[PDB]
This record gives sequence, structure tokens and C-alpha cells, in this order.
Amino acid sequence: ASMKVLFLSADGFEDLELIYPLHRIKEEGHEVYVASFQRGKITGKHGYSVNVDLTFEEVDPDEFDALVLPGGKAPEIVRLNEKAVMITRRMFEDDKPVASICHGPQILISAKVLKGRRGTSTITIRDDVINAGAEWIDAEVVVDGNWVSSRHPGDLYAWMREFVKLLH
Amino acid sequence: SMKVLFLSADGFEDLELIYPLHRIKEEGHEVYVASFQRGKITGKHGYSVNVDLTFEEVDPDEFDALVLPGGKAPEIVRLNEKAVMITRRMFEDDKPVASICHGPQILISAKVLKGRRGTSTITIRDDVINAGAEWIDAEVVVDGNWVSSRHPGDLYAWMREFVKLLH
Repeated sequence: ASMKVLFLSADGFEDLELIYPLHRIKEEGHEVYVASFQRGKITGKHGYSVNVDLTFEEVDPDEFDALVLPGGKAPEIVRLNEKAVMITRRMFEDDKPVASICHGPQILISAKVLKGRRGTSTITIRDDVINAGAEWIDAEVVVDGNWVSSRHPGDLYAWMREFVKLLH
Repeated sequence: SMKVLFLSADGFEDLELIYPLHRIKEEGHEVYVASFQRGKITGKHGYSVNVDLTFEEVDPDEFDALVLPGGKAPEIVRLNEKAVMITRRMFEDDKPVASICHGPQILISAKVLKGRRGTSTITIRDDVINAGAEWIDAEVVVDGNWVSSRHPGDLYAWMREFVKLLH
């Protein structure tokens, strides 16, 4: 079956980490939506632009089948938005497929869903993932039930290779 | 499992090189970045990729498919006789060749486009037409072995069709 996949991001996203899964997932015939603080566009660390489909306030988590959490600087401000964190917690706790890369897990940390879980992130926040109760693993991709996690843009091939398997 | 060669240089459009590298590797194919020299090459937006081999080191007979990303790189790549030879040989041998944006400037220089059909960035439409091809404004065009797209907005469709050609 086809899915509606939600992406949470903001200005300062790591360009490849948002744009790669958008296209890769759309290739499969899934529908992709980007939520952020405001309608309009968001701009990456490296200058690429992405259109925003809806705001965090507008999101009904029950309307979406899967969640993607790219990295960059964006997770540090996205994790301060209580709605974005509530969306994340709801979707993750409902056991919907959730994909994260790089700093994306800072949103998962804030969502208080990582205790007893296993995955990865940029190693620069390894200690924070551990402090959130998860086992941190240094690997290109980790699959922990619904949670598919990778570290950085070198891992993109493996990240979506594993994530697309959950999107049916 | 095929060996897929990418021709690029400094000034490449970052997504147009990096998206297909990962997308194709996902499939279990082996990917190779060739440029003027060993070391690294850096995109328009500052992403870096390692160079696996030089143009002069490439035997086109050892590669199964070819990818030609865009940006500023094609305009200097098309000046390299060997890079142009690699592309002419692989294309005439009917191996899968994917191009996007300015990548077809290399195909123009390889003199392989007469009576062919495809796309590119619209800013070089007239040059593709002058090379003997029919130019189509579409997110992806498939003309036998030649899969062509225009710009980063077309990436999903571009590799969707190209991966099919690879299997």
C-alpha cells in the first residue's frame, strides 16, 4: 500500500538529509509532506530550498503513516516546538515507521520515547542519546523495530535502503 | 550488480551527483567517481566527494553504465578528450546513460545525439537541438539507453527510470 510520510524540519536543515529521503520516498509513489513553523519555504545549511506544506499546529499526527526526522541545525529549534515534539511522540509510540539521521534524534530525545531503544545519530550527540535511555550504536544504519536511524550523509544509501522496507 | 561510472569535476550540482551515487549504491551496484585528478571534488553548494579514478585511468569497457550530473562541471569535462571518448563509447555501445541539467553538454561534445530524443536544463535546449536531438520539456525522458532529466526537482523520477534500466 501507499503511505503519507511526514517530514519535520526548519531553516538550517542538512540539505541532503531532507532532500534525499523526500525524493527517494516519492519515487515509491508515497506522498510526502513537509511540516515546519510557517508555510512558505525553508532553507538548508548549504542553501537549497524546500517548500513547507503545513505548519506543526496544522498537523494531525493520525493523518500520517510514517515520520522522517532529518538533521542539521533544525532539530535544535524543532525540539523546542511542543507540537512538533507531541507529533513525534504520538507517531513513534503508535509504532509508525520513524526515520532519523544525524541530529534528528534530538527531537526523539525531547519526545521521551528512547528509553530501552537502540539506534544511532551523529556521534557528537551519542552521550545525549545514551542519557535519553537508548543504546547508541556506531553503524551506517540501525533498525530497531519501527525506528530506522543513521549518522550522517555518507549513510544515505543504507538509511533509505532500510527505511523503504517499512513503507507499505 | 553493475559498475556505474560518474563523470564530474569541481562545480558539480551537489544533489545531481550525490543523489544518484547513493540511490544506485542502495541497489547493490558499485559506483565510481571519475574526474581530472585523484583527490576530492567540491560542489557548487560546498559538498565534497572523493575521486576514485581519473579520466585517463578509465577503460570504458570495464563499466556497465554512465551518469552525467550537471552544474558547472560539464562545461570543463566536455573539454577533456578522454572524458568525451568514454561517453561516446559507452553511449554508442547502448549502455545505460543518465544525464541531468547541464550533463548533456558532454553528450553534445561526444557527437552521439543526432536523431535522439531527450531533455536537459532548458537553458541549453537550443544547444541540444543544434546537436541533432529532439528536446522535450519533461521531468524524465527515456530514449532507449538514455535517461534524461532537467533539474533537482526531477531527481525522484530520474532515478526511478534509470534504476529500471539497471534492473
